[PDB]
Amino acid sequence: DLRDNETWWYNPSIIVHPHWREFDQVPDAVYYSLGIFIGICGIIGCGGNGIVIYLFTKTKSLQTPANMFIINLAFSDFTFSLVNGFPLMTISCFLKKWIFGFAACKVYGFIGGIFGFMSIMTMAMISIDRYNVIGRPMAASKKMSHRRAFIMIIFVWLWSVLWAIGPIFGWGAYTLEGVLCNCSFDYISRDSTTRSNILCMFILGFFGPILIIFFCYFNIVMSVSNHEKEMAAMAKRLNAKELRKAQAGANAEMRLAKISIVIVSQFLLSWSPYAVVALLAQFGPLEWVTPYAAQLPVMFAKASAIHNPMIYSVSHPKFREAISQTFPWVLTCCQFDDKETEDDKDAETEIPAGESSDAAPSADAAQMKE
Ligand SMILES: *C/C=C(C)/C=C\C=C(C)\C=C\C1=C(C)CCCC1(C)C
Ligand SMILES: *C(=O)CCCCCCCCCCCCCCC
Ligand SMILES: *C(=O)CCCCCCCCCCCCCCC
Repeated sequence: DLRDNETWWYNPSIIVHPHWREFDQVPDAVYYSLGIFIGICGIIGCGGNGIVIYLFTKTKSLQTPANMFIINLAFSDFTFSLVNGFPLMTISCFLKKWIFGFAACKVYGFIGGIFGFMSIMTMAMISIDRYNVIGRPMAASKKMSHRRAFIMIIFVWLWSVLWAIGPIFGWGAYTLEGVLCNCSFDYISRDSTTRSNILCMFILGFFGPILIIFFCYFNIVMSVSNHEKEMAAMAKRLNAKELRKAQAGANAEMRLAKISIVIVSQFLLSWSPYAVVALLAQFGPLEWVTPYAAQLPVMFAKASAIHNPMIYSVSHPKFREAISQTFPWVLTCCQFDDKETEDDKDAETEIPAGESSDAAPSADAAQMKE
């Protein structure tokens, strides 16, 4: 009353949770780090994703419908970083307090919300593609089509949102956390309403995808055993340059799938630790969930949205191709060599004169036109 005080942790527009109050304040330096640190991720991430969008949307050698996913992901993880990063969290941090609106805090999360599920759920979609290009027997393969793709996207979106929109209507809720500088979902209060949402969040916005992801990269792994007989047995029926077109086109997609695995490898590790912390604080030793118990790990997890680019930039071919032509200075520590792209190119050579036995071909692979 007339210049209100209580402690550091007091935040005028947001109802802190008692738990975050029962501790003593973190030092002036962690906040700044927490600032500086998540500033770096605003940059890096809105960098990569931006580029990534920019390349994959312009570079002609990449208009493959399957990639519109890459786009989507580059997109999600961008937004995320944009918002989740600067300006909100970094300032809250530089000023040990969350300057922005209550709704500011409500959104900050929702965003991350959508865009956490987006990235993850999306990988699934990709993984679906790889299965249609590698797990199913050579004979039955279906490459991605501008149509299917765009539907999936939309399935994704609706979804991504659905499971994070809950809190925006009181089922669960978003407030401050850790050092009260960022914002996040409510995993403390164990009432019937909050707890109910929380579990859907885990099963629906997270496991739900994982099941699918795993379901593929197994069905694929196991169907490779079979591939060597198919790449050797239909390696008899062909010329010396159509076999390379078959192995090169089978040696490449492979990589794409290998890459996306290393991503899901990425996503899985950065979120789960915090994720674990979450459930704990929702089911076990709440006394444990100390400041660092939530904040130090929620960082690694927000960070999860800025690796893909770096990862790609050390392993995707066609990409590096485009990097180097407009932005080589980035590949400064992982330079390009004309070699890598050969494997691909030979996938797109044409047909008049080579392979025509007395058992003529017509394959079934997305060529319908009105
Ligand atoms: C930094 C602010 C954050 C991370 C706010 C919100 C996060 C979510 C809605 C997260 C949902 C999930 C994550 C991060 C990992 C496990 C699965 C999940 C759906 C509970
Ligand atoms: C070759 O080694 C490429 C990586 C070079 C590492 C240099 C970057 C270190 C992290 C600094 C982050 C940007 C700082 C922005 C200016 C303060
Ligand atoms: C080609 O150069 C590909 C890019 C290589 C990545 C450069 C690494 C800089 C990333 C900064 C983050 C590392 C800080 C250490 C914290 C674990």
